[PDB]
Amino acid sequence: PNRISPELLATCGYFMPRIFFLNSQYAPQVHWGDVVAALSHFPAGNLDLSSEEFWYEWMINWSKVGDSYINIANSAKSEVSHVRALRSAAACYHWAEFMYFSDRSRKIQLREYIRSCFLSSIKYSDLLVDHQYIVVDKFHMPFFLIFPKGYKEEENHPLPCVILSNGLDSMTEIEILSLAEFFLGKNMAVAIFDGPGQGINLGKSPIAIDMELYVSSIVKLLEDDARINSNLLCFLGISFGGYFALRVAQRIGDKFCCIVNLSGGPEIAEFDKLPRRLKEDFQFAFMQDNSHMQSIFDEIKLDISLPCKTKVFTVHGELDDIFQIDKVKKLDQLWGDNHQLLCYESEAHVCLNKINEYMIQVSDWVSEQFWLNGY
Amino acid sequence: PNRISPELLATCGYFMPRIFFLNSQYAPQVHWGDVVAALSHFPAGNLDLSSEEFWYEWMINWSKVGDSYINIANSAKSEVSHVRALRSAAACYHWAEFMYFSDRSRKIQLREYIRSCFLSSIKYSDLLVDHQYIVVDKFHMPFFLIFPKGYKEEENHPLPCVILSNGLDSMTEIEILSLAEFFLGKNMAVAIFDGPGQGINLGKSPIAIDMELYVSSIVKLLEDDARINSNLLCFLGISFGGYFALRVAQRIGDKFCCIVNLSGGPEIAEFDKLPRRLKEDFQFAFMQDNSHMQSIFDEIKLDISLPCKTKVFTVHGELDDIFQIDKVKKLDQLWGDNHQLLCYESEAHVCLNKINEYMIQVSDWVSEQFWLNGY
Repeated sequence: PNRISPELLATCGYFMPRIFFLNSQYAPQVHWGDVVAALSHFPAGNLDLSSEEFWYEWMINWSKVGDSYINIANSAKSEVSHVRALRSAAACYHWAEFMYFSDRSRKIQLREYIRSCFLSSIKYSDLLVDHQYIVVDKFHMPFFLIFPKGYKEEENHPLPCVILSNGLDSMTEIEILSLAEFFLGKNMAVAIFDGPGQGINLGKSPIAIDMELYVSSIVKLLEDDARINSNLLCFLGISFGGYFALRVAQRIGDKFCCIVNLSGGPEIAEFDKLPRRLKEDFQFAFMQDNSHMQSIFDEIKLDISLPCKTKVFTVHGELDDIFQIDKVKKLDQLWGDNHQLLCYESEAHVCLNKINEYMIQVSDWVSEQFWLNGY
Repeated sequence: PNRISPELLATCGYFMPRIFFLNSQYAPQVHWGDVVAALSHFPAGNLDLSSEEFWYEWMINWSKVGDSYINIANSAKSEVSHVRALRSAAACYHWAEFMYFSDRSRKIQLREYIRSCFLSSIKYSDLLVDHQYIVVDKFHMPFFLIFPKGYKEEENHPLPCVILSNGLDSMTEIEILSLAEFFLGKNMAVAIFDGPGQGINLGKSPIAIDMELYVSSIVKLLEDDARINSNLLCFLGISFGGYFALRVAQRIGDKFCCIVNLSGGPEIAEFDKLPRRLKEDFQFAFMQDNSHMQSIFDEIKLDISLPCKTKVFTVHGELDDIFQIDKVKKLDQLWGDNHQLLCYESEAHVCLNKINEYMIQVSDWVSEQFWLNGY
């Protein structure tokens, strides 16, 4: 009788709300049965979330479930069945790779699988997806402008647009598309992208600390696009993307009606004491070894005395062990009326037990900021 | 740090794939965080799935999460936020009630909450819902005819239609609407209904063993409806609804191109030895005490020598402890070429670890049967 062991389900408690994430219409999402398929035959005596051996077995077991869905997709008798299977495969391949850093080529291969599933699927979607490369100096940035259900240029005024950034270990068409659906559902356009070291670029180029440079290039594209009202822009970042949201607020905040920070902070906890696989996660994203990472963290740290140039909404957990709440509250106090803090008392990083609730509130808050700017 | 205890998550292993069910667009569905909200403060030393005390605490704790979503719904700043919250509340209230039988009025109240959320929400849906009462003698049967996304009479030929039946403890707009989306996605109409002792009628009227009488009245409505091709009908039943699917196959199978039996069987295991809360579940549905139930089970038992009058697809688990696999395999052998059996080796009742996979296969099989009948 196939089931997950209690020792394993307990061990993975922190990641279960991440793996299930948001109930979505378009974004790939696992079923409970996919988690059972992955973990039912997971080797015993292997329960250390900080161990390389754990995440190797995680990667190969989730890869098997992804493979099974590709086989279903290849044998599917309808386009609707084909796309459902491709979406399930993409979700499985994402959870295979997201905390696996030991084989750079294998991790990149798994993200290529996901992007292939996404690009293949767009054809069958009822949403208009405008996909292109934005050239930022010599960097060719993958970019997706997505319009709401049943959108037509001719029967619409220029739309508000939300730009959403990846965190360190998110995939654009998984977590970020999931968040983006809350804005698509409110008849807003969304802009999702792969900056350096983000999405398909993770393990190819180092993550850019100054991601606001790349966001500036997106803003210029949206200004030029007749379908988008560039006076009704929002920037949302999740996890390390929330750190980028705070940078955007300081540097190019005047371009935005409002900015959403989902559990980003102005500085990261001490690198050497980071729990789980976070050291290897940060190392992989920055393409740097252990010995260089604290120096990067010191460089990352924001000057919070530099003001944010727009309205900011931060969602943060009291028990966040990456972006410590004391630093976020200091920023909230100093940034004053322009910064609103929703703090969940017993929530860890990204408050994922509350994500349905807070994304309802966040999406209505963004709508309200556009309305305040005369939409 | 709010989380579910390992002892509880292990105990509930059987029900976790039921509670998460299918990733749906319209059907209410819980998030992982909803399960945490319900079970994080669940009283310790209370881990008996057969105990009345367990399901009381389950009901009050899930009721709290439902209440929280109604509060979000009442304060929602948009219609899209309002409907998302109503859907989340409905899912929570369903898991509060589905295995709770000790207060008839409270259980009926919770199903009224769900139906109120559903009827309130239809207004905001992009699907055409034709809701009415079908009069069967003196019984007024709640009935929902739902058309595919962007359906218009004038640009469509008469559609195929799938009639879906509840199991003993399902709710029409939760599990059955979830299944129905697989057929709506293939541009088929779906017919979902509350027969005696089903959906909103559970605890009001006893469940009708001869549910095919009520299905006959649906078939007549679909024959009369210009929008439906009554020569392209399917009947699907899940759990005890699958038992009804086998009855429909024997009595009025000629009305159907094909019938789907999701883990129904021709007879039930011995009543006195039923595990978990199944005795109280069957007692509540039939509105009968313990002493009368085995007699009803003896009456329920099908004459498998009576042939099925159409093509039948059964999905069954080898380890099903309600509809034993030996009885299903005997039926498969006797019904011969007209019956196909998909048997999952290590699956319990309804094979819920496989439901995404098998509903892809089932939906394509139904499409194929309509095609064979010249669609």
